[PDB]
Amino acid sequence: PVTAAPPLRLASRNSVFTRSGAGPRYWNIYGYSFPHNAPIPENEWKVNIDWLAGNFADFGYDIACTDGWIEGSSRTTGNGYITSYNDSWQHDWAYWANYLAARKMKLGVYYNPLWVHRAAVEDASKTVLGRPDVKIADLVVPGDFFARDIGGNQLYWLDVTKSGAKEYVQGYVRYFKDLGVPYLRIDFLSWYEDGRDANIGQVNAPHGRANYELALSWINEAAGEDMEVSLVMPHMFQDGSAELANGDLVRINADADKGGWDRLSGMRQNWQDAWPNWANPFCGFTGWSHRNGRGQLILDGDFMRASTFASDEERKTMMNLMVAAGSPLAIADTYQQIGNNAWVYTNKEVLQLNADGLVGKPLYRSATPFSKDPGSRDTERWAGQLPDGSWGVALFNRSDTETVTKTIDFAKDLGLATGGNVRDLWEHRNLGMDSRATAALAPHASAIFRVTPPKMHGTTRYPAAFAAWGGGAGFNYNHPGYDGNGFVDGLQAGSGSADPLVTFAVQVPHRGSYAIRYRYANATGDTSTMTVTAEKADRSTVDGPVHVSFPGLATWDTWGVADGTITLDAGLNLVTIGRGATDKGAINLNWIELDM
Ligand SMILES: OC[C@H]1O[C@H](OC[C@H]2O[C@@H](O)[C@H](O)[C@@H](O)[C@@H]2O)[C@H](O)[C@@H](O)[C@@H]1O
Ligand SMILES: OC[C@H]1O[C@H](OC[C@H]2O[C@@H](O)[C@H](O)[C@@H](O)[C@@H]2O)[C@H](O)[C@@H](O)[C@@H]1O
Repeated sequence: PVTAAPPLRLASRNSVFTRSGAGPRYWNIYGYSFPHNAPIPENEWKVNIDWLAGNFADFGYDIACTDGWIEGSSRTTGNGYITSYNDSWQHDWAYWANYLAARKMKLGVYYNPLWVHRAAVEDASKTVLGRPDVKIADLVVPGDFFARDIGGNQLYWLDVTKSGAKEYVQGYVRYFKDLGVPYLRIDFLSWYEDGRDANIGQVNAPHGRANYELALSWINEAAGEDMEVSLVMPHMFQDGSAELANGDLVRINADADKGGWDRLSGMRQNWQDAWPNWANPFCGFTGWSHRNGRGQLILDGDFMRASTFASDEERKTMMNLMVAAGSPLAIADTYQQIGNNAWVYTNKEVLQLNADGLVGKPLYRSATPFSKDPGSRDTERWAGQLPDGSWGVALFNRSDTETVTKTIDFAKDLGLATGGNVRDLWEHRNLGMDSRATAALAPHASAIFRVTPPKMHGTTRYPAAFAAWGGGAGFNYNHPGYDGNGFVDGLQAGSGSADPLVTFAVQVPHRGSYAIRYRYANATGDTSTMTVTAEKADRSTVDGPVHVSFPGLATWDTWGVADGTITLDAGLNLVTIGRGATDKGAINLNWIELDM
C-alpha cells in the first residue's frame, strides 16, 4: 500500500507553457530586418500582419513578433519603458496589440528588460515604476553600454546592484505582459553576463553569473504563468541550470541568418563551451534534448526562412525538424518572400503533432553527453509520444550526396510490444499496421509519421527513454533486459538540491482510478521507493504525492513490474515519478503502462 509523501524539489521554472506542450506558432520580422539590416518600417509591419491575418492565423500562427534593430526605439514612458518598436512608428505597442486582437492575433515582443536606453538615462524626470526616489539615470554605471566594444552607445546594461533595479526589471516585464503579450524574446544575456562572444571577441563589460542568475529570477517571477519567456542567447552554464530554472525556451543554434541548408545543418558539428554550444539546430536539438519535455525546456531552433532553401524537400525537412523537436514554429518569410511556399507551414497533419504537444528526442545510443560524444544520440532519427500514447516519428537524411535508408523499429528502438498503424503525413497516406517506420530518403529529404499503437483492453505503454527527464535522471542502457533502446537511471540519492524525476504526459477519456504498471530494476539489496504524482498542466495536484514501493531483485539485469493505481482527470495529466529525500534506495525505470 502507498503512503503519503512530501513534494519533490524542482529545478525548473515548470510553467504552464512547458507543461502544456510544444513551442508556440508565430511570425517574426526577421525576414525583413535581417536582409535590410534595419528596423521594420511600420507600414511593412502592418502589411505583414494583414497577410498573416488572411493566410496563416487560421493555421494557428497568431502571434506577430517583433525582433532586434531596437537601438532606434528611444521614446519611453515616464518610467523608461519603450513606447513603440521604433521612433519612426506613429503608433505605440497598445495600438498594435489591439489591431492584432481585431484580427484574432497577439503581439510578441523582442526586448531585454536589462536594457536601459540612453535617452531615458538623459531625461532626469524619468523614474523607476513604484520608486520615484530612483531616477532612471541612477540605474547604470557610466560608460556601461551594451556592445560598447563594437561601437554600441544607445543602450546601457542595467546595474542590478543599484537600488530600484528589481522594480525596473519586473515593471518592464509586466509592462509588456499587461499590454497583452504572451511571448517575450530576451536576447543578449550572454553578452550581459561575460561581455564576450566566441564569434567576435570582447563586446562589453562583464556583469557576472550571480547577477545573471538574479536577473533571470526577477524575469521569471515577473512573467508568471501569463507570459512565455524565450531566452535567445543562453550561455547554458552547468548544463543549462539557470535557464532551466527561470525560462521556457532556449535557442539551441546560431542565428538563421541567410537561411538555407548550411544554417540548418552545416557550419560546424562540434560542441563548444560558449554561446551557441552547437551551431546548427540538428546538433543543437539533439545535444540539448536531455533538457526538453513537459515542465523542462522547449528548445528553440530559431526562424524558418522557407524561400531561402533550395528545394521543396529541403523546406519539408526544415519544418519536420522543428516539429519533431517540439520547437516553436516561427515563420520569418515576409509576404514578399513567401512565394508559393505557404504549404510548408500549413500541413494540418504535421501541425497536429505540434497541437497535440509532440516533443521528440533523438534516438539515444548511450548515456554520454552529446557534447562529449556525437555518437551518443542520432541527429537523423527522432521520436516522441503524444499524451494519448500515439507517436510522432521523423527520419532525416543529412547527406548532401547519398540516398540513405533510415528506420525506427517500434520494438527495438521505441520499446513497444504492439507495433502500430502508420500514416505518412506528407503523402497523407495510411500504411497500415507495421513494426517499423522506414524511408529511403534522397539527400536532404525527410519523412514524418503518426504512429498509432492499437490498445488491447486500453493498455498504453509510455517508454521512459523518450519521456522528460529532470534533476539528474537520464538515459542509460548498461544493464541488459530493457524493452526498447534503454531506460532511465539516476533515480538515486545525490549531491544536488533537485530530485531526479521522469515526467509523462498522459491523456485519458474520463476522471477515475486507473491501473498503472512500472517496469523497473532494483538491486540495491532492499525495497526502494519513489514519489509519484498526477497533476494538471497548471501544476494542481490530481493524485499524490505518494511513495510507491519497488521490491528488491537479484541483479541489476533483472527487471520486474510494480502495480499501482492512480487517479487521473479527463484529458491531460502530467504523471511524474521521482526520488525525493525521504524515498529509499533507487530504481532504474524502463516504462509505465496505463490501462485506460
Ligand atoms: O537591436 C538589437 C540587435 O538587433 C539585431 O540583432 C538581432 C539578432 O540578434 C541575435 O543575437 C539573435 O540571435 C537573433 O535572433 C536576432 O535576430 C542587430 O543585428 C544587432 O546589431 C542589434 O544590436
Ligand atoms: O543507485 C542505483 C544504481 O546502482 C548501480 O550503480 C551504482 C553506481 O554506479 C556508479 O558507476 C555510478 O556512477 C553511480 O551513479 C551509481 O550510483 C547500477 O549500476 C545503476 O544502474 C543504478 O541506477
